[PDB]
Amino acid sequence: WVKILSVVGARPQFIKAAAVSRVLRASPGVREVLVHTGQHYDDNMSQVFFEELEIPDPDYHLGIGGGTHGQNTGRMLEAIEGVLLKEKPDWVLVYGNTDSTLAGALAAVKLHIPVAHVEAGLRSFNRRMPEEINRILTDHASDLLFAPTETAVQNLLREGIPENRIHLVGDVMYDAALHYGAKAERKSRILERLGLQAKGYVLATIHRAENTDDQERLRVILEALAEVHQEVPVVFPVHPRTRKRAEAFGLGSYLEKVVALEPVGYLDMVMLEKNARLIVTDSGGVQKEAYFYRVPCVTVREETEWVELLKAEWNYLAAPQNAKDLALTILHRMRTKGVEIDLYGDGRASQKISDFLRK
Amino acid sequence: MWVKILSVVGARPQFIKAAAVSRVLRASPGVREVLVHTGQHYDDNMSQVFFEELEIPDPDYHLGIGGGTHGQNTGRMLEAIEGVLLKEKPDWVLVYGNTDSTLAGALAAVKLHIPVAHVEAGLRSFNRRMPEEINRILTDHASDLLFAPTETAVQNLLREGIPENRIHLVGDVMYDAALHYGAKAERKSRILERLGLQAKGYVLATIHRAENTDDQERLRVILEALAEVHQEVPVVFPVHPRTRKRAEAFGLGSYLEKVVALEPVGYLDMVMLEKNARLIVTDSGGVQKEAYFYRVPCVTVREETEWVELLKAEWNYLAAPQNAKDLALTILHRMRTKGVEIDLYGDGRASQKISDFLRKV
Ligand SMILES: [Cl-]
Ligand code: NA
Repeated sequence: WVKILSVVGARPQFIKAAAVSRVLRASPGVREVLVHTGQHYDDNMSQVFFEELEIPDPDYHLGIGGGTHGQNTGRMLEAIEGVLLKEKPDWVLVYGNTDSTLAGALAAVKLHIPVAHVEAGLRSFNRRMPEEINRILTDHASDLLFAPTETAVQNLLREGIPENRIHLVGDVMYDAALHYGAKAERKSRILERLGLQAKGYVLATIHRAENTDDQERLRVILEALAEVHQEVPVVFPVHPRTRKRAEAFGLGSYLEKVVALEPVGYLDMVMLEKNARLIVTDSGGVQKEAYFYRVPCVTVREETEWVELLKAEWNYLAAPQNAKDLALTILHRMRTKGVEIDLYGDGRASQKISDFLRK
Repeated sequence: MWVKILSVVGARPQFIKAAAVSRVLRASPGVREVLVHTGQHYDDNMSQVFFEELEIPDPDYHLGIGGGTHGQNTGRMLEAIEGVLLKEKPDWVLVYGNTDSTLAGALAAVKLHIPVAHVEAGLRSFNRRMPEEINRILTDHASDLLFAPTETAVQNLLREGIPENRIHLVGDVMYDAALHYGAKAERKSRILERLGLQAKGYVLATIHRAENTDDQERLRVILEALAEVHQEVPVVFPVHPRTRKRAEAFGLGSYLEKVVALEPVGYLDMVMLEKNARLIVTDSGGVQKEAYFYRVPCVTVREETEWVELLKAEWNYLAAPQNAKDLALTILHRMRTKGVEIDLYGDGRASQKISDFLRKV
């Protein structure tokens, strides 16, 4: 009764598509096609990703990437269009806001194949921010806009997109975090290995240039974390670049003052996030995950894209100026929680999307 | 110091718009220009006549792309245009009209953070399945500056959240061009002498579209009507040899005998005939605009036009070809009408206004 073709580029997009698929594959009368724009990866770490996160095997890998925006986008546009002319789907789903997303939407729309944009209406309002142009043009190219927030809805209305193409469904990444959260609790040994209890540690990740490329900020961070560790163990899966910078700056020994690890796989990282007493991070994605698992977050930046998390008191900016102050900030936010309300849907965004598709 | 302004063009109407802008840019200190054509160089006779008569410069680049699907053409043009932008490093990219070339140019530039100005911004049919509608929308939302032809286009842009400070009402550079080529036609074209015609002593017909040329009922209505008009006032009908044979085939060749049926004429000869006609009968959107520019009443043999403003100012009139008697009467009646004396598409100096805005910023 309906053929639904998903275009995905980067890993976040596979995760969103997998969540939607978990609903679509339960729907009798839906045929699904998964088009990956990039290459297959045979490496062990990659195979584990697809397997442990239950990602469907793509029907296509177009192999495109490594070039400029114009080469990657233009080749994807032609190649995706080739697939659409063979598969003739009733719907094309595009996800996130990369060049793959835009290429998928532009390929479909000129063939008059209805396009639905999963994660529509996000705006930085900075036309030069990486994904801002992709966000705007994907949204204006699409037939259905699945917004994660009311702010995104309003963003879309403001640009003259009509209300009847806009549907507030929430963030499928919340759905995915609940699914992987349950699976981690079943499968992950990371807390057993480290000898840690649920709610008995702080998780830290640091990888942004603003922190890792400044000798002074990185010293402040690492010293602050070493001080926090004395009170509550600090688990710090250190990004390899962060490690490299620490070592070059002569800051290596501080990592010996916390539980410093090599990066861990996805399910192990979910297990650490959901069971942390608090998360300290400069990652935008990790800030959202903290909220999804109702774990207080301290963001070691002077700003964040997710102001809604600050307003809801789940997240808290802590610029790394002084090690004592940062440590004390973290220790204090450890005993806070934010507003128990939903910012990004109820974890069932996937069913709401499917409902508008299976019509 | 100076600005490098690179123009992307992909269809003949874009060449005309860019040349009009360029006639101003090249007289203005502090500008270097680069012209990129997405398609091929041609050496047939009619193409050479296009470039020579309409004063179109040979592009600095011909990307040689065309003839494929939307995805093929657009995707290849996007990569190929970007290549040129990385070499030329312009300060501004200008894109024109609303074709796949336009969009490819805008998208190539915007991801390099090269300012884009869209000439002919804000047009909307409000039907996202009309040919160029997605192109219009996406080009508009990709652009840094929007050069709107009408107040309507300005409102369309504001209604999609584009702020007033990026929208400039300049008019339609096609009007500038029509005045340029009109003056040139009056200096150079001898077509009226050649035909023994007097200015305002004839009707011009041009029938281009398949909905008409390929349906024997509609084509008969048109040619039967014209042959009727011809008994009161000469009808000049430059007919493509295709459309001529299509008419011979449907059995209508005696009608082409009655009127002054011609082989295709050159561009300036057509301009000369248009501007000096008592009335123009056409199914071409472009000709409908030229009729208005030259203040010649127009009758459009279709059930619709996009250019509704011409209908509402009474310069144009829809007469779908269902009834030869009534079509002939409509022509005879409308050839003694005029529209409302109003400028719909600017003052004929849209090019100067674009140039002034670009050179300022
Ligand atoms: Cl993504
Ligand atoms: Na609640």
